[PDB]
Amino acid sequence: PAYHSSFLSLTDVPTTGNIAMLPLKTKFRGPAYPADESQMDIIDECIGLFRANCFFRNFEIKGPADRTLIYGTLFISECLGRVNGLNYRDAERQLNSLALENFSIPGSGFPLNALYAPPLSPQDAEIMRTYLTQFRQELAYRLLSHVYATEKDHPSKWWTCFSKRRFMNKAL
Amino acid sequence: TALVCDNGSGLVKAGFAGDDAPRAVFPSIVGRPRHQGVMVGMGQKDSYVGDEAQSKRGILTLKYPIEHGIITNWDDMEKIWHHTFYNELRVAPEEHPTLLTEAPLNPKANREKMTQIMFETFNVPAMYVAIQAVLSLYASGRTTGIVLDSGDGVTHNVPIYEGYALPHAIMRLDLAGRDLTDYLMKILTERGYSFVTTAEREIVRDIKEKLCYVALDFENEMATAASSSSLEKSYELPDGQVITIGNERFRCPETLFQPSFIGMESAGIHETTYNSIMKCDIDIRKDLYANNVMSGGTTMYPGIADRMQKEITALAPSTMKIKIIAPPERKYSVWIGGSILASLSTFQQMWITKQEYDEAGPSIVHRKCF
Amino acid sequence: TALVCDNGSGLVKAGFAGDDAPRAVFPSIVGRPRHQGVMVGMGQKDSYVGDEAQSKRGILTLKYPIEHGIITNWDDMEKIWHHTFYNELRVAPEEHPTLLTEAPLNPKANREKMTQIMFETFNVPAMYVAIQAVLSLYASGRTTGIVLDSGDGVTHNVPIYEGYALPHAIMRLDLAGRDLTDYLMKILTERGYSFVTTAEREIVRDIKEKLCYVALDFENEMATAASSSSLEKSYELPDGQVITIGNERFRCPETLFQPSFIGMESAGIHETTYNSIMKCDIDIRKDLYANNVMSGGTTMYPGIADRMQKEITALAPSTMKIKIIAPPERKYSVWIGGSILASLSTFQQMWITKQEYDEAGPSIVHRKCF
Amino acid sequence: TALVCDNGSGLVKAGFAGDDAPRAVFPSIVGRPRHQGVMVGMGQKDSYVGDEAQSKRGILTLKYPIEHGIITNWDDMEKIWHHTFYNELRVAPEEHPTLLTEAPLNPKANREKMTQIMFETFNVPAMYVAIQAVLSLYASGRTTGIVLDSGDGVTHNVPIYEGYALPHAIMRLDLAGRDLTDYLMKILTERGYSFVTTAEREIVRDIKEKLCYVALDFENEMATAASSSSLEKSYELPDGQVITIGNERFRCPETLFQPSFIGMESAGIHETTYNSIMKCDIDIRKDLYANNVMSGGTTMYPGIADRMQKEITALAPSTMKIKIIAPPERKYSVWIGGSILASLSTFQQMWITKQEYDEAGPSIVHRKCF
Ligand SMILES: Nc1ncnc2c1ncn2[C@@H]1O[C@H](COP(=O)(O)OP(=O)(O)O)[C@@H](O)[C@H]1O
Ligand SMILES: Nc1ncnc2c1ncn2[C@@H]1O[C@H](COP(=O)(O)OP(=O)(O)O)[C@@H](O)[C@H]1O
Ligand SMILES: Nc1ncnc2c1ncn2[C@@H]1O[C@H](COP(=O)(O)OP(=O)(O)O)[C@@H](O)[C@H]1O
Ligand SMILES: [Mg+2]
Ligand SMILES: [Mg+2]
Ligand SMILES: [Mg+2]
Repeated sequence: PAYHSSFLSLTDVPTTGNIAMLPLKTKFRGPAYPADESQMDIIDECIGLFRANCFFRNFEIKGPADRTLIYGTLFISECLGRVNGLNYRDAERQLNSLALENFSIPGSGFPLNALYAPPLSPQDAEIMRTYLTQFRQELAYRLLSHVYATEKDHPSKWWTCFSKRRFMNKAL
Repeated sequence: TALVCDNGSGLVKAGFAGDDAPRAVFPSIVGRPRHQGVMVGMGQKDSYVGDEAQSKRGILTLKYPIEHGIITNWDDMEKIWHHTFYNELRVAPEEHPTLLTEAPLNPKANREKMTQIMFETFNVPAMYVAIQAVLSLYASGRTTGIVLDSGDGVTHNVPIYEGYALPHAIMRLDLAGRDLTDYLMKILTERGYSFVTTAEREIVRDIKEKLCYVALDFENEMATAASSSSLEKSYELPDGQVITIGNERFRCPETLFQPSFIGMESAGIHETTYNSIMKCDIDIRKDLYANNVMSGGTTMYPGIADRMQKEITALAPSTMKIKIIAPPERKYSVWIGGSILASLSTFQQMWITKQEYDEAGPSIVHRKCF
Repeated sequence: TALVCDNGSGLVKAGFAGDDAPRAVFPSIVGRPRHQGVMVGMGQKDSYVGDEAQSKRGILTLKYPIEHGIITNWDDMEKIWHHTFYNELRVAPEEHPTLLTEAPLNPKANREKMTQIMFETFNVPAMYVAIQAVLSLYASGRTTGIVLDSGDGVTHNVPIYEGYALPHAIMRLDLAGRDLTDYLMKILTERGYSFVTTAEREIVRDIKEKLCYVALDFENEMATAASSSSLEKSYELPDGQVITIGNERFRCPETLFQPSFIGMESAGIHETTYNSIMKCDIDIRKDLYANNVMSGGTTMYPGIADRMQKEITALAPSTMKIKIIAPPERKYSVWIGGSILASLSTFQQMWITKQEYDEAGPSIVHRKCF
Repeated sequence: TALVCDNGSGLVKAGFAGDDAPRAVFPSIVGRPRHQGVMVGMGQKDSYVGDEAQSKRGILTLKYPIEHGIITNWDDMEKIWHHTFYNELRVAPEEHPTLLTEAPLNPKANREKMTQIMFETFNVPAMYVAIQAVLSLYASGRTTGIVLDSGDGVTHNVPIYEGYALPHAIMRLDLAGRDLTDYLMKILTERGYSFVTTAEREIVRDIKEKLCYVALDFENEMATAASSSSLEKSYELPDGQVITIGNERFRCPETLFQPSFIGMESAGIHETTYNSIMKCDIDIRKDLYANNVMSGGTTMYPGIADRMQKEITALAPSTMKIKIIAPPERKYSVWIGGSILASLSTFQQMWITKQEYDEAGPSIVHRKCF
């Protein structure tokens, strides 16, 4: 079967709607708790699993950690749509602009509004947005270290080929 | 926190990003004493700025370090910027990324010297220079329109449509509040009054700020002033004597519609706004006539938006609806726009950083800002 | 059901097999911004398609990826096909067979890249490429006739007798509505009005679509307009200024009957139709004359069916009834007849399938779509 | 003898037939005083013309009555023709037939009013209106060529082969000497030099005619000028103060190759020439590429012919010679061609006589001239 988040084995994790606000290694501002710099976190997992997971056409969600891994998986498919033909520097500015621009959260054009819960209060919506903006800025910045690993002025074709591999036939 | 400084020709307006109005608003002025000062030991100093220089205007000589939107004295400009950070905002500039304002069609060296002073002398984290017209459109909360800004030193038109400026249709007129102060100071001589000192310039500016208005039909205001006293109004000088002002009260602002009053050949603000719309592409003109955004203190006269609507209705074809958008916050709509722009989440990757000014030098501002 | 996509030179016309009319109809245009994008955010895009390009056009360079019925830009044609499926029809193309169309006597590579992009980009389950004039004959309720189809980029004549096409008698003429729009720009310049940009070319296309018509006798109409105000009438631009035109209303369409007005050395659409009938075998000509079928937007002029009948009656022998079939829905007859064909049960065996493309490559189209 | 009068958008060029160069060459300007004129006996007059307006330019406002090759002010144009005949040539129009000039793709009301004024106001015996670029090919000593003509108001391409013009392949661009002057006034502001009056437009035109040149490799000249060097050069204004300019010398005419510098959506003069050749019949293209003819003063920048030859060589296929003809007299080649055409012993049937103007009215000119 497909690969699920190792962070589904975590417990008492902070949550919004039914996203898990998992420990995150990042330098962007936002609510996410600093992870250990020495260990894999959900973004090292999400990019490491993405290019296997985007081929499967069946996925059963174990909890809020997988709902977070899925939102990341769908956003990596958006990034690999945005990145094509760019220099590494143009790609960093384009994919940060993509990460920052106004997006639908669950409970609002959201593609998976049946599998994700609406925000639990008018204040839960703001913590869900301020988490998802920080997460997807880090997710964009981290992906670029892989697609521009060997060369710096053109995205690796070994990553651009997943740009049409629409995970579970869903997209943001 | 980011700083926003609207670096005006007649007033400095300054504050933080996300504040709804400037924290500081003061004369863009530096001055030196013109008298012996023989009673030494009462805290005298060699030069003064802003409200202090304005309050002592009789014993001072007053200079503006900006002329027509161009910094003409860079030592006096850094003395004003030091005073914005340390006296008015009361912050360290090396902790605050700073947004700056400029007119379009300025000397390239003005923007470069404004850049190197910020990094070399105020040690700023990051900086940006915005063309002050698009800030007036951010304060107006719209994607489309022709901005008319008329400040102290310059008047300019900028067409924007759906977020895109038309830089060929942009045009500037080197006539605004300073030139109207010079012309009022001239025509009050026709009634036998005299104003020549740099203090008396500020007394005539302080008159212009409150007595003057724009005629809706200039020849009718002239003919009614030639047959009644009802258009005359009166003012008291700081010396205590009283003056009366008549057709001079609208003949001053009429210079914006007839620049030949000061010997200029150039088109009036209605004619230049229309010619800037006509220089734009045929499909956008409809939405420019629907969005003439007024900005800056020379747009604050009573009746000017009604006159501008009358005049642009005469120049445009009769089938279509023209409106002038002239908010109460006209004086600050540039700074308010800078407050909005500096607060946008997508703007935070557009700041020109010290850590890229380092290898590129002062020419970084032309490649990074606009 | 199956999609029918009549991706013509000027309009994309799209919908579902068995529907009464196309439910997606939009300009075959990609637009890209030609100006300084100064405001950050603002909902801006790298390019715009169809009605979004047509409504933003004052800031866009507009270009059609298809000219003379041939795809000149495949990257923008994929952008248009994406807009048909995902934005305009709101379908998964991997769920639906697609009937595509093209004009006869096209390059072989056009059919190949069109089948390749449908199977490899849009992942379609099945597709077919029909000749546009053969589709237009199903929309007539006929199985014999000669179809004169004229779109934006190409005019063609296809004679069919009892379901057999006569491919030696097929005529193509690379003159249709875009050449008439370019000629209307060239002659509007003589009355005082210059239209120059790709955006202004859409204004003069809209003038052509509601002011222009075909004269029954050109030299009498030309003399009637030269001697009276009665043929003259007016149009209002987006800018609210008014255009008046006279003989330009029938001089533009007369280029279909007199191609030398645009410098072409070819027979007009009437004589090209007669030359196609005269290339057919002698027994079939009587039934072709009684069944001249008009199609495409360039046949929508007032008076063109009356003119076409007058002109063919002078070429044919007087001993027989010439009949021109010009339905009011002939604006869409290629699409209408594609929706008939795509709903027939034998046609369900005629599709190129995914499995069959994967085994054979894009050359499969040349040995299955005729 | 016959008069020849090239009605340029920027200069009148006039003389008799068969003379080697124009007798009269002066600005196509009317000037009017813009000041009170208090001094009695100063010799002031209601309006000024040509070099009399140019030598008074400090006290006048200067109007060109031709915009883009179209007369926009007929009262000031007949004042220019009156000055031409009675002051500059010093002859009676009643005794001399007149050859006049007009750009192609031009409002036919211009040609009608122009012929009406010669028969009604000057009572000229006979006249003609030649196409501007067809005269330049007579001066070139040729009967095959594509003529790139660029004056003060209009740039156009006329392809002609064996004495036949291809009017469908004629192309017109409303970008020439004034558009480049106005762009030079725009970019001179980047140094802080301000030019805004109509007299200052003449000073910037007088700079353009000797400081500007065409870069062969524009982006390499932009890189070369960044290292300050002999690329930057000086000019002295009428007031005795001096200006220095660098890349402004070649950004100036680069607008001919990049019309997007002034916000136009059009091909440069190289792509416009190539599009006109590619619109001609396939057999004549080789002889047009070998006979590419330059005329009008806006073709007189140093390096323009060398850059045009480089650009057309990159657009066209490499197998055949591409030759550009740029005579040292190309400033006057239209008037020279008129001096030939009015002199040719086989042209005298082609003049419009007063006797047939009195039968038909001014619409006679459309039957004789094209
Ligand atoms: N109410 C007013 N009526 C007339 N002139 C005004 C008014 N308010 C301000 N001004 C004038 O406009 C200028 C100040 O406006 P401002 O927009 O701040 O100019 P700037 O930004 O260029 O310094 C000064 O010349 C001032 O005298
Ligand atoms: N009422 C009309 N009168 C004249 N021309 C028309 C009319 N309606 C459409 N056209 C022209 O027909 C062309 C579009 O026709 P269409 O059949 O859709 O062409 P295509 O299939 O090749 O894209 C355009 O040139 C358009 O201006
Ligand atoms: N030496 C020159 N170098 C560059 N440009 C020139 C020169 N002499 C004249 N011009 C150009 O020619 C224009 C003058 O008009 P002209 O060539 O006579 O055209 P027209 O016939 O339309 O009046 C000038 O404004 C300038 O653009
Ligand atoms: Mg200001
Ligand atoms: Mg078509
Ligand atoms: Mg000329």
